[PDB]
Amino acid sequence: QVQLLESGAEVKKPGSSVKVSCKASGDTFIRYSFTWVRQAPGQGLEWMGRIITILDVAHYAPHLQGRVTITADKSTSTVYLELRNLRSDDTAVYFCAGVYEGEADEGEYDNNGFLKHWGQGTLVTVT
Amino acid sequence: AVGLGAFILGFLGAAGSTMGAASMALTVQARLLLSGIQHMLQLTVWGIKQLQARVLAVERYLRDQQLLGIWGCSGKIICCTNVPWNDSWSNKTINEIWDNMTWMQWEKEIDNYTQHIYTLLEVSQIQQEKNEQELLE
Amino acid sequence: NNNTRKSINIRQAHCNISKARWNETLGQIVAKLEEQ
Amino acid sequence: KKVVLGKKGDTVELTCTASQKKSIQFHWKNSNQIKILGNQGSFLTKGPSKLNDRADSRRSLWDQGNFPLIIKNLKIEDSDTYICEVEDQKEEVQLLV
Amino acid sequence: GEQNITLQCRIKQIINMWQGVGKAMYAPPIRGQIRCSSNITGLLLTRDGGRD
Amino acid sequence: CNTSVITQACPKVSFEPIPIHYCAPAGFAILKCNSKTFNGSGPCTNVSTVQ
Amino acid sequence: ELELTQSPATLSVSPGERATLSCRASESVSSDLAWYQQKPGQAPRLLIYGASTRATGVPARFSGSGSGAEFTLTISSLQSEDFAVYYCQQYNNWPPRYTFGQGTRLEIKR
Ligand SMILES: *[C@@H]1O[C@H](CO)[C@@H](O[C@@H]2O[C@H](CO)[C@@H](O[C@@H]3O[C@H](CO)[C@@H](O)[C@H](O[C@H]4O[C@H](CO)[C@@H](O)[C@H](O)[C@@H]4O[C@H]4O[C@H](CO)[C@@H](O)[C@H](O)[C@@H]4O)[C@@H]3O)[C@H](O)[C@H]2NC(C)=O)[C@H](O)[C@H]1NC(C)=O
Ligand SMILES: *[C@@H]1O[C@H](CO)[C@@H](O[C@@H]2O[C@H](CO)[C@@H](O[C@@H]3O[C@H](CO)[C@@H](O)[C@H](O)[C@@H]3O)[C@H](O)[C@H]2NC(C)=O)[C@H](O)[C@H]1NC(C)=O
Ligand SMILES: CCCCCCCCCCCCO[C@@H]1O[C@H](CO)[C@@H](O[C@H]2O[C@H](CO)[C@@H](O)[C@H](O)[C@H]2O)[C@H](O)[C@H]1O
Ligand SMILES: *[C@@H]1O[C@H](CO)[C@@H](O[C@@H]2O[C@H](CO)[C@@H](O)[C@H](O)[C@H]2NC(C)=O)[C@H](O)[C@H]1NC(C)=O
Ligand SMILES: *[C@@H]1O[C@H](CO)[C@@H](O[C@@H]2O[C@H](CO)[C@@H](O)[C@H](O)[C@H]2NC(C)=O)[C@H](O)[C@H]1NC(C)=O
Ligand SMILES: *[C@@H]1O[C@H](CO)[C@@H](O[C@@H]2O[C@H](CO)[C@@H](O)[C@H](O)[C@H]2NC(C)=O)[C@H](O)[C@H]1NC(C)=O
Ligand SMILES: *[C@@H]1O[C@H](CO)[C@@H](O[C@@H]2O[C@H](CO)[C@@H](O)[C@H](O)[C@H]2NC(C)=O)[C@H](O)[C@H]1NC(C)=O
Ligand SMILES: *[C@@H]1O[C@H](CO)[C@@H](O)[C@H](O)[C@H]1NC(C)=O
Ligand SMILES: *[C@@H]1O[C@H](CO)[C@@H](O)[C@H](O)[C@H]1NC(C)=O
Ligand SMILES: *[C@@H]1O[C@H](CO)[C@@H](O)[C@H](O)[C@H]1NC(C)=O
Ligand SMILES: *[C@@H]1O[C@H](CO)[C@@H](O)[C@H](O)[C@H]1NC(C)=O
Repeated sequence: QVQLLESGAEVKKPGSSVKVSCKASGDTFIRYSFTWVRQAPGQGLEWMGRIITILDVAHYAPHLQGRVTITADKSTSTVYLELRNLRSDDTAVYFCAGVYEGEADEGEYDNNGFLKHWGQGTLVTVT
Repeated sequence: AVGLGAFILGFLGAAGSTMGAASMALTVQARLLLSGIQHMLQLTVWGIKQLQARVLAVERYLRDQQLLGIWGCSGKIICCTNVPWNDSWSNKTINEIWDNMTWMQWEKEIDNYTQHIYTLLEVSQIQQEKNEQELLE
Repeated sequence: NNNTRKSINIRQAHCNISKARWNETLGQIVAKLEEQ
Repeated sequence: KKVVLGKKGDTVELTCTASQKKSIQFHWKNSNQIKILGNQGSFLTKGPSKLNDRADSRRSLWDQGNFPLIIKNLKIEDSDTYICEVEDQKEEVQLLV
Repeated sequence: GEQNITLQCRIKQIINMWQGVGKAMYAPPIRGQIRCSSNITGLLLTRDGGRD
Repeated sequence: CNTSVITQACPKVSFEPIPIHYCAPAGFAILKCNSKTFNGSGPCTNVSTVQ
Repeated sequence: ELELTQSPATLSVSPGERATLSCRASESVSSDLAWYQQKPGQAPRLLIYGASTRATGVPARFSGSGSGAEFTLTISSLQSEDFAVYYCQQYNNWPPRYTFGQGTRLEIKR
């Protein structure tokens, strides 16, 4: 039942990091798992990683493990992505997506990767 | 025998018998002994466990029989020493102890003194050895 | 084996306890607690 | 008694400690011997107390030999003597609000 | 006359561990039938005492 | 007080208990209290020895 | 990571025809794939949950099934509304290392 609102666009010199975030609203933050997707121009929906909000853990695609951090602020219902050591290869529209975990608050978490809720896309480029 | 007490090194008697009764029973059994008058893996496993228990008890027995020589009691089940009882260790008489108490109760009665007594026994043996070698000259 | 899923169930089960035995059991427990 | 004073609306951490750091059972009781908090195995339990919806404990510190009781949103009615029972020893702290 | 006391049960995936402080997640439930038949042999009770 | 996290597979397995017997090693023995009213801390007057 | 290969992109299917889309995994999937619809400027909406469950709001027209490493998607009575690129995603990965394929775009023959 969650709407995901992306933040503003960014342009960074290579080697810098970019902080991208999404505000989740309309339901309990803790009941949704979130992922990040990198829509590089000409590419498919590259998966970057996923964050679990009860057990505050995250997993990342192997090539980004030394580059990407996914975190969240439980008090502002906000999902955050920080990607470091930017390259022109990282030009992409970045976005959040997520799923509803049934009664996750009570320990009934499903652990789904089937994304239903998607943001509009944040464009990040380099200069 | 050796199964008295329901265990190896329970040789002197049944647990629960008085000290006196156990001694008398031991003598009778000794006279009788000298007068002389279904296959599964677990059998292997437990056969080994049983042998280990028996071998260990024998090794401990033999070791202690030699260690006791330090007090002049090697090779013995029942020894006799020249160290006085000292009264304070226990105020009971010979008959009171031997007739009414069992061995565990007795050890509880005097376990605040056994390290002291062991020391006295060693000292007596040292003096006895010294005296004998002085006489042999 | 007759469960569904709920979202916006499978995680639903039940346990049956003999009523007669449970109440008799408590009566005996109570008798001992009463003595104490 | 150790005396700790808080104020209405604040949060106070009262503590019990041990020389042994891990796997220690402890309980917190009030002066009328009503259980508030306790450790069963690795789990936090609560007693039949007026503080059940305010009392808590930092579970991560239990293996450090530190067994705190935290009372959130203090009221004047919470002023009391709080009793620690840790292992064999007892400790008393007075809470004023 | 029902003669059956019934308990409502849930299967959880995120649980507190009994072997130490911490939480753990287990994979979701089996889709077929789960059956358990147990003997209640004892109870663990605590008392509610106090000056009042 | 940071967190240590392990991520690993969850295969499903069959899980049902087997009664386990504890046994004394050589040199040791286990005493068993055979009283039917033993309360957990008193003396036991009917004691047997088992491995 | 496990690669997902689809049929060639730009499948010219006339509106009203039944489109056939597919996905091959490098490794078996226990009915753990998903299909998504992407249009330029739009979110890549979930269409099929697992190998065959229709996602919320998905019409009867859009459906599919499969097993192992071989999955099939079809669109009945293809509409002008359906001309998008359909992506294949795989979830039987733990620790997560989820993957997507490149997807196949439908086209109107001219
Ligand atoms: C107290 O003691 C009693 C007995 O002394 C214990 O009771 C036993 O509890 C176990 C737990 O389930 C139960 O075992 C099942 O018996 C069924 C009889 O055929 C089996 O079919 C079943 O195996 C399936 O389920 C397992 C679940 O983990 C799977 O691991 C296993 O591979 C099998 O799974 C297949 O079949 C299922 C069917 O729905 C399907 O969904 C799966 O996908 C898969 O296809 C178990 O063996 C015993 O039978 C119980 N004993 C009795 C007499 O009932 C009791 O648990 C003890 N109490 C406690 C608390 O431990
Ligand atoms: C209290 O709960 C118990 C469950 O533990 C109920 O017992 C079960 O009652 C059902 C009633 O139909 C029995 O079903 C029967 O199963 C046999 C199996 O072959 C079938 O042939 C019969 O036609 C029927 O389906 C079920 O077996 C029985 N469970 C057991 C273990 O016997 C009990 O009835 C409940 N009590 C009341 C008052 O309802
Ligand atoms: C691991 C298994 C090892 C084998 C264990 C065997 C134990 C069997 C014990 C049998 C005891 C027989 O019975 C007892 O023996 C001792 C042996 O000194 C006798 O004792 C006699 O010798 C000792 C020492 O010389 C004197 O201190 C004692 O005054 C004298 O009477 C007892 O008068 C007799 O009653
Ligand atoms: C557990 O007990 C409940 C009742 O308390 C059983 O449900 C009943 O089963 C009978 C059998 O025909 C039905 O007629 C009743 O209508 C059922 N009751 C309800 C409320 O639905 C239940 O089946 C028992 N569990 C098992 C495993 O048998
Ligand atoms: C749980 O299931 C067992 C059987 O698996 C039930 O025991 C049977 O109950 C019926 C009721 O008439 C008896 O006829 C059977 O002989 C019982 N079986 C055995 C092996 O004793 C048991 O009652 C069930 N529990 C509950 C609460 O209903
Ligand atoms: C002490 O406990 C033992 C163990 O239960 C009792 O002896 C058992 O008595 C039953 C009676 O039929 C026999 O079948 C067992 O074989 C006996 N066991 C053993 C190991 O001998 C014994 O009677 C109890 N003694 C007292 C005084 O209560
Ligand atoms: C188990 O029973 C024994 C008695 O057989 C209890 O021990 C007695 O406790 C009272 C309490 O004041 C003492 O006065 C007695 O001297 C005790 N008797 C002995 C022989 O020690 C024992 O407390 C009971 N244990 C439990 C767990 O209830
Ligand atoms: C136990 O007491 C009875 C009482 O007559 C006695 O016959 C029996 O031999 C005693 N057992 C032991 C080990 O002394
Ligand atoms: C043992 O006897 C000596 C003899 O003088 C005495 O001094 C000592 O105090 C006695 N032991 C005890 C425990 O009384
Ligand atoms: C030791 O026994 C004698 C015997 O009359 C007694 O008077 C004395 O008080 C006893 N000693 C103790 C400490 O009981
Ligand atoms: C419950 O106790 C009875 C008593 O004989 C036993 O037969 C039965 O198998 C027990 N049930 C379980 C689950 O162990």
